[PDB]
Amino acid sequence: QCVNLTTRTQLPPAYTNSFTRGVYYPDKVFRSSVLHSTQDLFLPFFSNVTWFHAIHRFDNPVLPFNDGVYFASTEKSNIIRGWIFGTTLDSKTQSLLIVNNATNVVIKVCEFQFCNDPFLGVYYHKNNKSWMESEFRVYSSANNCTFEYVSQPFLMDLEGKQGNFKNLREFVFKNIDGYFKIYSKHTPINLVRDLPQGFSALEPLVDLPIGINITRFQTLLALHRSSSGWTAGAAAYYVGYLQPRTFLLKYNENGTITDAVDC
Amino acid sequence: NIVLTQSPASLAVSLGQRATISCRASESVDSYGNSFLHWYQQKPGQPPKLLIYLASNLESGVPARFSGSGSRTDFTLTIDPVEADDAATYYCQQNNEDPFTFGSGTKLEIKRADAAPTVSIFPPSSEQLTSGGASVVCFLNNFYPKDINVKWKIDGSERQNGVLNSWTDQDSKDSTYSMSSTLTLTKDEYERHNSYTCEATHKTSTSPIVKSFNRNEC
Amino acid sequence: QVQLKQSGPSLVQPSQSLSITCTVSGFSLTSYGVHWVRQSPGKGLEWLGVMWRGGNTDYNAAFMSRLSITKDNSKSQVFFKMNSLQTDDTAIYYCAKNGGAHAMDFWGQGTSVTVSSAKTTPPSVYPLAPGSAAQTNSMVTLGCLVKGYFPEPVTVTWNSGSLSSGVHTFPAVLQSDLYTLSSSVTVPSSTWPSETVTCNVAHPASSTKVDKKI
Amino acid sequence: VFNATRFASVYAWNRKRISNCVADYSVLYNSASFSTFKCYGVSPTKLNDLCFTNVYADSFVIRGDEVRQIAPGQTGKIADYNYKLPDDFTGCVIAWNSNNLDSKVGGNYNYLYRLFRKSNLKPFERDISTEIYQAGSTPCNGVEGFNCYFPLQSYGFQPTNGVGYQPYRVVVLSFELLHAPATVCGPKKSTNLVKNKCVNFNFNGLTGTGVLTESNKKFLPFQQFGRDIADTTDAVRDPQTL
Repeated sequence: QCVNLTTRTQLPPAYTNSFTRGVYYPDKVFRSSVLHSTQDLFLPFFSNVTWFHAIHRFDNPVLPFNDGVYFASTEKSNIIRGWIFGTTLDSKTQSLLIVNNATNVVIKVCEFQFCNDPFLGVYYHKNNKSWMESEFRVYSSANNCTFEYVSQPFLMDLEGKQGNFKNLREFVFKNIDGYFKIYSKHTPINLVRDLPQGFSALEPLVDLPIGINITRFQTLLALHRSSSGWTAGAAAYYVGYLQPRTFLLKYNENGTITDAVDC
Repeated sequence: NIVLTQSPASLAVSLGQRATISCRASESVDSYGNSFLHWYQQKPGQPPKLLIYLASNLESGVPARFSGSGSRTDFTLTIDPVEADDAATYYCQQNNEDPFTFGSGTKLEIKRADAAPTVSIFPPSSEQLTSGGASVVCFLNNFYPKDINVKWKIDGSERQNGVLNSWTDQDSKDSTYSMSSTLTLTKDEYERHNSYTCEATHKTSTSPIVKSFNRNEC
Repeated sequence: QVQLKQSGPSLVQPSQSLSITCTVSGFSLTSYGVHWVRQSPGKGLEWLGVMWRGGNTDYNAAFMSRLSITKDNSKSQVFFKMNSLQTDDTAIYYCAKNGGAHAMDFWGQGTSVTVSSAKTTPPSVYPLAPGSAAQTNSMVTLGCLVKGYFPEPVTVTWNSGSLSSGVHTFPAVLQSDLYTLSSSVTVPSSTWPSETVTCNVAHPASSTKVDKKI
Repeated sequence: VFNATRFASVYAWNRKRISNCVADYSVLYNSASFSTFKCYGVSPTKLNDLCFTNVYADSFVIRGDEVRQIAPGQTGKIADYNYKLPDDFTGCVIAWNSNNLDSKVGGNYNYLYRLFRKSNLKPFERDISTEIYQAGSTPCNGVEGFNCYFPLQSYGFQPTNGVGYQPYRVVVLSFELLHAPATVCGPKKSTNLVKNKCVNFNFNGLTGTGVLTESNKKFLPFQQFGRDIADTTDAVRDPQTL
């Protein structure tokens, strides 16, 4: 509603270098043992991506969505809860809200009155835990909805794990004639540093025919505490900007992209 | 007092014709976007009911023949086609200015084929004579038009003093008129003359509708 | 369902006061208005006043200080206080539901308020049977004579309201401080004198019920 | 909406926003359970093969004689003050008799309508305000008095009245198409798949002519079609059967 975090430590805009991340299947066309050349919104390989993290620092700034954005999430505690997409992130116009409340993935498009510092909160992390969410400071109200989607029910394990990052969740977000194509890729990792230098093909997750203009975005994050004196867990995410460059797609016999070349 | 001059006072409209009832008003106009009034219909055995509000809308219960229009002063009701179920008086209630007075009342008459009244008489019972009086009743029914003059005649001469009349208006279903006449006599006067005659003269029936009885019929 | 019949008055004397209680049914009394009128005392139909949808009351120019409306939302009864009633004010009062454009959508049966210096008189029913010499063809006529009652009205029925088709209810004749009403019905010979016929009456002013078999 | 529990008033017609779905429109045209079916600018036989951004099912009830006023560019008390249709209305209006459903003992007086308004409403607009208006400067401010009419008049729906007065549940099917991608389409009637025969095919996205035949290939869960090295369609996945 009006809750703004005061425990946010000020840090400079750190960044890293992506090796070959940000590659996806531009269409649903099967290909076997060929190199498909295509010019679309891909992340340039060996480019820089902004380094954001959430620890006891909390990064959720208003970031740009000019042409397209790539997400790479290294987590061991499942801090990421969704993304906010919109033009100005206010109730003046419609805005795409993607959120995961640990039971269902809600995807809606309304005149959401987003807060300046949105976040989710997990209560009672010490004793009789149950890892349940009760606080949702994403928005105040919503009117004039045009899209609504709710996934099947599930039980998310939001338990804070120690050691290295075990989950590598990568996503791509772009708008093609109003069709918001969302890609996904989940793979295990053993990472104790910044973004890993490797290769991973991102498959399409969903296609949302919404038809709105997105110029800014934010990232939702979960918190833990047993309302500004909250602390974050242990997770990190990255932001890479896509560009319309030519790329090769090395398809194997099974149809998966095993390698790619930034022209 | 809004002077709503509803004219004419009555009309004899036959089946399959058009009725016209005017309503002149002065106070007032420019309510929101129009200056129309309400219409009603009162049967002789039922209170009135709202037919047309703002002179441009129908109401459930009656057919769609009831319509009309009107200028800033004059308003007209149009019943087309008229049938033998419109024996009722129509009014015009002003709604643009207070008081909400009504019209003079235009009574539409079912112009059907003429008919003569029935023939029947009720001699007095012994209980009537016990009370001291003697009331005879003469029952004339199913006649049209309403022009009828019932008069009694004792054996001595014509009696026009204790002649009673009860004018029943044209019923909704029964499109004819009805009237019950009686005579006020006493026990001593009842035993004076032998017979007593109920004479009647109807506009259509050239011959008089007469019905008498004897005092011994009790 | 929608019926606003009146009750309460029995007989009124000149230059007196009396209230009329009107039953409410078919709509909510708290949100709907209630009109009040008379029944053509001489010239055409007149208008007395109106109680709006939970507000104030409006009345005619002449009946501004004489007549008053009082709406009881707890008992669902609308009282109509009358004052300075003269002999020329004899008429039937009606209640009606207030419409959208100040209209009177639905109406009630009302009650006849007779203003006169004369005193009330109960009814006296007598049987009206045809003469022994009356000739017919398997058909007979009957009637019930309500002679010597005051004030109006009086309800006449046949066998507790069994016959409604051929029954004819005539108006009452004005006599010297009295009224004489007549009723009639045409029935076949199989119903009389073969079967018994009982004529009932109801006088709302005196609440008198006189039974009389013809 | 067709089998709703109850319809709203004609001045407070419920705007049922529908988006991101598919449904047949001729299913109601060939239902024979309606009293009125008149579309404006589109035929019901071709409406199944049309996609739109969003649609609205405006639910309300009106009398039989009042159905004539529900039309684009038509005047009336319920057209100008309660629910106006635009001149370029490319949708469809449907209705059916609800005398056996909405009627009550002695008549249903729960339905209401705006007899008049100070000004005419725009197309696809509703007004639930009970503000009254006077002829002159006499302020009423709530209760009536001195010629300030109440705009919301009640409906009389008797169970034994004529056909022109019985209640009719109307549903105005509005259609809208904007720069946003079309989300509301109709059903694309598919046919039986024929294998090992030279037959013309029309799949979800791709069309052409060729011999349809199965194989031992395996596409990915998201891959719907397939092409050879020269960008020519060499294999596809049947949309119905995986």
